[PDB]
Amino acid sequence: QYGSFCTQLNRALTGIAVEQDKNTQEVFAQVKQIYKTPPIKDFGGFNFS
Amino acid sequence: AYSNNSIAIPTNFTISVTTEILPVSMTKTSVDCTMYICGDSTECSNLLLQYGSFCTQLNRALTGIAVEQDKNTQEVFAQVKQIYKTPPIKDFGGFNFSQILPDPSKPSKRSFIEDLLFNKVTKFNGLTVLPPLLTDEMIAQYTSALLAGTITSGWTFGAGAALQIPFAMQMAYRFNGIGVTQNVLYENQKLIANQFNSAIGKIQDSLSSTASALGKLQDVVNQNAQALNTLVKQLSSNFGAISSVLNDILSRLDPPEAEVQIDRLITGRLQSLQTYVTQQLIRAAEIRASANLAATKMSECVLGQSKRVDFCGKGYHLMSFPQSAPHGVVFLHVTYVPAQEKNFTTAPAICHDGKAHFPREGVFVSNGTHWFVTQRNFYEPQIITTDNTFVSGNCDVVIGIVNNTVYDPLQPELDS
Amino acid sequence: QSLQTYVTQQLIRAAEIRASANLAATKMSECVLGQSKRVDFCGKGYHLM
Amino acid sequence: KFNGLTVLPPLLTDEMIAQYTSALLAGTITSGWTFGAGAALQIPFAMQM
Amino acid sequence: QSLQTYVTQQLIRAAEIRASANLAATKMSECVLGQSKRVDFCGKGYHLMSFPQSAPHGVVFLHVTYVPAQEKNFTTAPAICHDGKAHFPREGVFVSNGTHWFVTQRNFYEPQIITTDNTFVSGNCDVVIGIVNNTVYDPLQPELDS
Amino acid sequence: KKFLPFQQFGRDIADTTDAVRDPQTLEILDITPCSFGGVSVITPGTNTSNQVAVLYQDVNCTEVNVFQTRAGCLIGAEHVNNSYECDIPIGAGICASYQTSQSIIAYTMSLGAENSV
Ligand SMILES: *[C@@H]1O[C@H](CO)[C@@H](O[C@@H]2O[C@H](CO)[C@@H](O)[C@H](O)[C@H]2NC(C)=O)[C@H](O)[C@H]1NC(C)=O
Ligand SMILES: *[C@@H]1O[C@H](CO)[C@@H](O[C@@H]2O[C@H](CO)[C@@H](O)[C@H](O)[C@H]2NC(C)=O)[C@H](O)[C@H]1NC(C)=O
Ligand SMILES: *[C@@H]1O[C@H](CO)[C@@H](O[C@@H]2O[C@H](CO)[C@@H](O)[C@H](O)[C@H]2NC(C)=O)[C@H](O)[C@H]1NC(C)=O
Ligand SMILES: *[C@@H]1O[C@H](CO)[C@@H](O[C@@H]2O[C@H](CO)[C@@H](O)[C@H](O)[C@H]2NC(C)=O)[C@H](O)[C@H]1NC(C)=O
Ligand SMILES: *[C@@H]1O[C@H](CO)[C@@H](O[C@@H]2O[C@H](CO)[C@@H](O)[C@H](O)[C@H]2NC(C)=O)[C@H](O)[C@H]1NC(C)=O
Ligand SMILES: *[C@@H]1O[C@H](CO)[C@@H](O)[C@H](O)[C@H]1NC(C)=O
Ligand SMILES: *[C@@H]1O[C@H](CO)[C@@H](O)[C@H](O)[C@H]1NC(C)=O
Ligand SMILES: *[C@@H]1O[C@H](CO)[C@@H](O)[C@H](O)[C@H]1NC(C)=O
Ligand SMILES: *[C@@H]1O[C@H](CO)[C@@H](O)[C@H](O)[C@H]1NC(C)=O
Ligand SMILES: *[C@@H]1O[C@H](CO)[C@@H](O)[C@H](O)[C@H]1NC(C)=O
Repeated sequence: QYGSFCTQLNRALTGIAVEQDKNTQEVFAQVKQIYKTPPIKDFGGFNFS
Repeated sequence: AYSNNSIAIPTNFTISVTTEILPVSMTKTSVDCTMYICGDSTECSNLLLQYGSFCTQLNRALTGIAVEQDKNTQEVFAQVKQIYKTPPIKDFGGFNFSQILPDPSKPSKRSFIEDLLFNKVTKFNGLTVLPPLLTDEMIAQYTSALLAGTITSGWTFGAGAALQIPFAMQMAYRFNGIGVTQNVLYENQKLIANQFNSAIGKIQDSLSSTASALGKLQDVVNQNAQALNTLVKQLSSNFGAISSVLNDILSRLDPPEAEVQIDRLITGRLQSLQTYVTQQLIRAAEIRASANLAATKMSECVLGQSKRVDFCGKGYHLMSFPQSAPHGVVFLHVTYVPAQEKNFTTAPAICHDGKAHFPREGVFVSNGTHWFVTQRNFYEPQIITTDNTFVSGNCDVVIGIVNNTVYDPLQPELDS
Repeated sequence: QSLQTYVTQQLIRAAEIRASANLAATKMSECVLGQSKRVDFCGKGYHLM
Repeated sequence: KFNGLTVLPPLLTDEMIAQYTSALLAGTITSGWTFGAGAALQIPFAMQM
Repeated sequence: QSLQTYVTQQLIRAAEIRASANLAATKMSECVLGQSKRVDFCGKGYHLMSFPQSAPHGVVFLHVTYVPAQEKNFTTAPAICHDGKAHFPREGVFVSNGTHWFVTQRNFYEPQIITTDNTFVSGNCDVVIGIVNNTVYDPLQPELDS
Repeated sequence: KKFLPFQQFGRDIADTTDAVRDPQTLEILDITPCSFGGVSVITPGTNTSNQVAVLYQDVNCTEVNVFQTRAGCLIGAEHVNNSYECDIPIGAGICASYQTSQSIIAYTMSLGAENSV
């Protein structure tokens, strides 16, 4: 008898839950190819290990 | 392919035109609260006043959103004092803006790409949509002025009065802005225009092929439709009354019990508007935060050459062109991408007299046998000279230095 | 009313996280994939990387 | 914990988040900014600095 | 219901003010403590500096900008020929008043004589659109012959 | 409209009846709801004039020195040629101002002084 409120509340929380994967994708997935470092760590003396 | 001594330098480039789409305003709305809750009923209005200010607290709020949507559209587009116009002649160095400049033959003067963008994107219960202060015709005149200012005068119309420049020299300042020497344009100008004009072609076909590209704009229209459709369907709900129909409670019962059956419907329809206004106030803040970004790109991207990495499309930014859309804006960011790289051997410094030499603008490279100095973002090897290099110190202090001849242009000139 | 409270809180919160993921995506674009000339955006100092 | 409450998993699990930060970091170290603009172009780390 | 309404209006308001305080912090970090290259971010014009002043519940930035304010029309060319090789301006643009050619910095009219110190070279004149013919003075020629 | 012979009422997408078949004449009438809207009052400051112009939002002027506009029906303000800047906003490109013997005027606004560069 309260009508749509249930359906709307499920939608709103779905809208948030989807958006948390847009956020994570747009921060980290800024790169087309998974670049890798060489085994030879000759970075001019800089130690990123 | 990293080593302590290898560099890859691009030997060619591709001018690419990317599309970026942002929403800028909602559908404006006012709801008459009293007519939504109690439409055509004074008996219901008599009870709605027991709740006091809520009716107006909601109208004020929706007025705040509606009055803000014209601030958002003013901030994005009205970034110019003068309606700049192009000449009837189109001598832009070979750059064919005809697909993004106005078509004067259509009753609203939008471009060809703006008609692709308008084609791809789509009650009496106190609900009333209000028209925007700026019609899509006046939005299209502002984007035409921003674009004719950009083409005829570079970034200068953002800084002051517009100062004209030849477009082939504007693109030379752009190229210089990405750290590429002005001659790389002038030697390739008919290639760079055909790359650019091809890229503007690919954008039409991309826009023509699907509606999914404008998905950001369509979603704003879709959510305003879903929240109005939901607000309207909530008129039909009982909320624990014997019926939803207001005139049937005002005839199937006498006043002392109708007052409680009506407070059921008022408490439900008021919870229904407080929900709609809350959803919209959060939604509107999500669009304000996008209209402020579109305003920021229009200033930094259109009205200037941005140096902010990937803010103005993938690649090194040259320039961008604003096109309107229903409730939004589209930026066509033109970017230089380095296309075809070759490996070279490289060294940080070189020795010619026990003193060390360093490149002024660029890097040392060798094909294998000869050493050169080249601009960092395009392969164009100069023979190493005291004009291309500065000096410091001695060859013992630098790690990884190599020996090579430096030509001093003054030696032959003194001997001659 | 206890769900319409929670979903209101979560919609307001998720827009604050959205606004921070947009900052983090912008830092990753301008700060990591590049070098920032914007003063104190990428930590106090002259930004290298 | 059963009154409709559910926590959906993230789309990128933290190993895949860590492969993207590996790619971004390995790209930054081995190729400067050039991997953000286009196809990546190797440079000696002391010339990048 | 009147508190949960007020507190919702306030949480949305405080988010609107948080978004503005994060802009004010950014303008102070980037164009009080710095000089900003971002167009129209710190006043209209080219940005020199800005001065922060307080206000009740806020901040006021006095942005000082360089506005180009008078201008002259020149003829200009992308390059010049001399020894058949094509010469381009190091910093600036080539211009002519109608009789003589100069090189000048793009954002303010102060002409220099065209020289091999104010220009650099690539290619030859057959490769370049719109190039013109003018002398390039080599400051070494008198200094060898005198 | 062409209803099937047994359909008596016609419905909008919102499940609102928008047409009916007259039960003594087997032909269909549209129902259009009775006209309503905001009454908006346009004024310069009371430190300038106590003239007001009234906008009846989204009505044809029939239901109310009277102008039909895409915002609604505008009354007590006089239409004019000269395109000025906006002063009070009205909608759909229209603005209003108090101007010269001085009255409220209504006009499609100017975006800015044109300039072929
Ligand atoms: C990079 O630096 C770290 C120290 O911060 C090095 O780790 C140490 O490595 C030595 C052997 O090289 C050990 O004796 C230490 O016990 C290690 N300490 C820690 C905290 O791990 C690391 O090995 C260096 N890497 C390179 C490639 O030089
Ligand atoms: C700019 O591009 C447009 C096409 O996108 C050119 O106009 C077309 O010109 C061809 C001949 O080359 C005609 O067959 C078409 O009918 C024209 N189409 C339209 C819609 O006008 C225009 O000529 C180009 N201009 C330049 C300088 O290249
Ligand atoms: C490295 O570059 C040099 C200089 O361009 C190359 O030597 C020249 O080769 C051209 C033909 O391409 C000849 O016309 C010139 O006479 C040569 N000039 C000099 C000064 O030697 C050299 O061949 C290149 N080496 C490699 C490994 O490709
Ligand atoms: C670069 O070449 C110079 C020669 O021009 C090298 O200098 C010599 O170094 C050796 C010892 O390695 C000495 O026996 C010579 O007397 C030095 N001669 C001069 C003129 O300095 C220099 O070591 C070379 N450097 C590199 C990095 O290869
Ligand atoms: C263009 O600029 C040049 C340099 O300022 C002008 O030529 C000079 O004119 C004065 C007389 O007013 C002479 O005394 C100088 O000897 C000239 N210099 C040279 C290098 O010839 C020239 O008159 C200007 N042209 C115009 C159209 O005003
Ligand atoms: C650069 O790419 C274009 C195509 O965009 C091609 O026609 C041209 O031959 C290439 N030039 C070089 C120097 O490789
Ligand atoms: C560079 O790397 C090579 C191995 O590839 C090594 O032999 C050489 O000594 C290194 N030189 C410097 C200065 O790092
Ligand atoms: C520049 O355009 C004009 C037409 O306005 C033309 O006559 C002239 O030859 C063109 N010059 C160059 C170098 O393109
Ligand atoms: C209804 O009654 C009228 C006479 O008033 C007659 O002309 C008409 O044909 C009747 N229609 C039907 C469907 O019986
Ligand atoms: C209703 O509005 C239209 C313009 O859309 C106009 O033609 C018509 O005359 C108006 N109706 C009346 C009765 O004035």
